[PDB]
Amino acid sequence: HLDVCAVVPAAGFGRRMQTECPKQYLSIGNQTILEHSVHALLAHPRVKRVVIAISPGDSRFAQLPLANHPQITVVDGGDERADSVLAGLKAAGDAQWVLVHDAARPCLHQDDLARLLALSETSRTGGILAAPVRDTMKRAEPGKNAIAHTVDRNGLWHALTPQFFPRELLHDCLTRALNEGATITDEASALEYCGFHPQLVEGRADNIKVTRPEDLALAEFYLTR
Amino acid sequence: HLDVCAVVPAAGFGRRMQTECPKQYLSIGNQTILEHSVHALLAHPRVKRVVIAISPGDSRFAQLPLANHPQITVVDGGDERADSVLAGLKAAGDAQWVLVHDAARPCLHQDDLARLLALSETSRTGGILAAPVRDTMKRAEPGKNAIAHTVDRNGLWHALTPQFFPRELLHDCLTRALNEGATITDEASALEYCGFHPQLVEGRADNIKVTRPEDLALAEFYLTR
Ligand SMILES: Nc1ccn([C@@H]2O[C@H](COP(=O)(O)OP(=O)(O)OP(=O)(O)O)[C@@H](O)[C@H]2O)c(=O)n1
Ligand SMILES: Nc1ccn([C@@H]2O[C@H](COP(=O)(O)OP(=O)(O)OP(=O)(O)O)[C@@H](O)[C@H]2O)c(=O)n1
Ligand SMILES: [Ca+2]
Ligand SMILES: [Ca+2]
Ligand SMILES: [Mg+2]
Ligand SMILES: [Mg+2]
Repeated sequence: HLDVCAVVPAAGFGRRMQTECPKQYLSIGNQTILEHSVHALLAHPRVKRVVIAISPGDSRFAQLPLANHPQITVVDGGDERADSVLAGLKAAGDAQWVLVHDAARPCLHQDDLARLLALSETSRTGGILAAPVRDTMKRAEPGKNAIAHTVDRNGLWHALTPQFFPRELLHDCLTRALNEGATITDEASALEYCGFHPQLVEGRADNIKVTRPEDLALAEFYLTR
Repeated sequence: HLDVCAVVPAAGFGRRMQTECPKQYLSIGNQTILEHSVHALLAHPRVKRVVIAISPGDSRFAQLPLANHPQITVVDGGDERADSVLAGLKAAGDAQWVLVHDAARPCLHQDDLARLLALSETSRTGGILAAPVRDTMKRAEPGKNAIAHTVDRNGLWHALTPQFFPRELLHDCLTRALNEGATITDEASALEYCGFHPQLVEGRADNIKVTRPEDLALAEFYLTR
């Protein structure tokens, strides 16, 4: 019952990084962002497998140690993140629960990961790591850079990953959301579309996603310095 | 017309920092957070004066170089931030426009500051530095840590400081908001309460507010390393 399979969508190109090299293959130390991410998942004993979805043609993955790891399986991802997650879910085996984690979030801590996994003993829907909103938030007027009003930040959260859900429920919700042309952001949004309400497990705010050039040095700082 | 007076509320105790020393008096390099903040404002030629509101009894301010600076005036702040800003606005002289900046945001860049000041030539309401929301945001169900739904991040912004407004309009709006018992967060929220819609001037996301222990090292990283 405690066996978990992780799915890491890593089929993007990181166009917002300026590098011709996909960001997940940029390094911090001498390990790639993808490796930092994958190894944080493999550190928890319950993670028995990790399925990494890569772009077809991606010739870099094969040159990493992950390519020959007994607990790692690679599959081709798709056009959008949701497509890549589905492809990963297809190779997840018989795992009852799945952990979906962005290849671009290398700063994941073990304590957050462990608290997220505890959801399988107390939830039938699952949940996500999330950080509470700290800044005062403003909603802009439609099409203009003028403030319409302040958005109550009480009960407002930044969605992070991993996101942990029963495997087949996630597969079904992503499948339905996509087929009905729903607007999908993260895995939780697919459950949301189908009427579910995933749990919010508070996590560290330094669990950042490397998206822009400056993020590389910040991620490096968070890992240590 | 181009003369600006800045007001820096610095009368808080930074209880969330764990230090008995008020956070604005913690140092980065050999300059206090308050000094980094104040000096960033004084770097722009239009800032002719800075009024710093401190807690009564605050015995630290007097020991800093700012205490004898010809362009700096100190006043006693109040119970809440809005009270301290009002006290500062009272000593702002005849300045037509005022810049309100948190003592705890030492990472302000000159380019953002200059773009914010340009509002006086194109607005009668003023505006604030703000950073666009990047993460997918979730709204929690009332009183529970379960996701109600995803909040559209399009047109959603993190409010930062400085916040720049015509002096007397700001004074009047803060005065009314407080008298009517409105919920005030930043200076823009006071204008909002009175029917105004301040401008959003996009600024750097590394313009952070030192609030928790870990923020000190992050602020130090952003300044340089
Ligand atoms: N078709 C896609 C698109 C994205 N991803 C993965 O989704 C995670 C994070 O999404 P994001 O950073 O938003 O996408 P990128 O394509 O990596 O970056 P950009 O949007 O700047 O091109 C990344 O690990 C990325 O590789 C994926 O597997 N398949
Ligand atoms: N009565 C108050 C409360 C706050 N501030 C100032 O408001 C700015 C930022 O607000 P915040 O960080 O939220 O308040 P602090 O009191 O400094 O910290 P804490 O809430 O953890 O006690 C700080 O520069 C702080 O000194 C102030 O001048 N007067
Ligand atoms: Ca392991
Ligand atoms: Ca000057
Ligand atoms: Mg993308
Ligand atoms: Mg406070």
